[PDB]
Amino acid sequence: GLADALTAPLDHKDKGLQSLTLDQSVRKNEKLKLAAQGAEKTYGNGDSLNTGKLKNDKVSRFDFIRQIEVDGQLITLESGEFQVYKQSHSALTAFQTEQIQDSEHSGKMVAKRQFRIGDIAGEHTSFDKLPEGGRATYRGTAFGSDDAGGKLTYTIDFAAKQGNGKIEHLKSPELNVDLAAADIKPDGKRHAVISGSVLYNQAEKGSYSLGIFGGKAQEVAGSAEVKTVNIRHIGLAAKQELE
Amino acid sequence: CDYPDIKHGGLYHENMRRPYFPVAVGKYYSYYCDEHFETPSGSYWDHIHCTQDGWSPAVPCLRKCYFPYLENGYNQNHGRKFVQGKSIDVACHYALKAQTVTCMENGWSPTPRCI
Repeated sequence: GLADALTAPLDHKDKGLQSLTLDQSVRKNEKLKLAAQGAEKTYGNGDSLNTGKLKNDKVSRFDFIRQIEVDGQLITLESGEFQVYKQSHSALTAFQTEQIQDSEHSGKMVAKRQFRIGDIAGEHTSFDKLPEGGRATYRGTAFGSDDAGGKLTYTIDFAAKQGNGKIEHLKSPELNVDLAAADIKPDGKRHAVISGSVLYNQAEKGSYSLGIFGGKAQEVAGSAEVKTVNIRHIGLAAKQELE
Repeated sequence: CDYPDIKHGGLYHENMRRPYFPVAVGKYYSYYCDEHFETPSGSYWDHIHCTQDGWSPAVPCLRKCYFPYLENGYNQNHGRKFVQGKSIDVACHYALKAQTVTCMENGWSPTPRCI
């Protein structure tokens, strides 16, 4: 449903997540041109993105173009592939840079591959409304540049309000790290979040952040930034099996 | 390091991270720069590190000035991208009170224009 999400509008029988606000995916006065399967739309800082049309627990792919209006003229700043991983109460976007604006001339594009995680949204779980004991185990996907085959496993101890996970099966060994134990803290809006360190070979290589989503904290979504011998970003999305 | 104030940019996943400052040395986070701004890596985003001497880079976001088309001048530098701090001359067809233009934090100074 690629060419859908871009054209079709949010009607809501659709499975959730249904909408995704683009904030970190598009800057204040910049434009994000998405296209795929004979469809095309433009955004849009704050603009919504119809995800209800996309498939669940999978990566949706679109072609993209990042521009900026300079004197009544749009100037391309970057282009490549836009990725979207949707769940029931959460979702996130990623950018696979295939070409970026030259450093000397504005009108000349250069081939540069970069991967970064954009937005991480959904139905935030209230920190003040988290379970009080027990442990929820979340299984899901870990995806990086040219690899969406990563496996994510994350456990949460609501009593101790701590979390800890693991990344496996990523083509890049240096990315299959451990998500060290981290404390669940309240957001500025009192949304349950989790930030901690990332380890490879019992060695701190970076940090990770997760948001808890769904009224029953059924899901977790965020990203990891890992230092390798060549810094890489990893998209994270996991859910606890349904009853 | 306390939560980084970043002029002309900001940290990614700001609200997921904010609660864990001040952070320990060795820490570093991905950040982005605002329109008309780029990191020292040339991109509009890079990573900021917590060092003994505070956050690095010290100037995470830099203004880039695009050299405008000169109506009545030579346009050899037209479309050219310059970093905050550079000065140039305008070979005008016309002129600049006056003649050199610099890429300032707020943009070109003074406005590069002939007549």
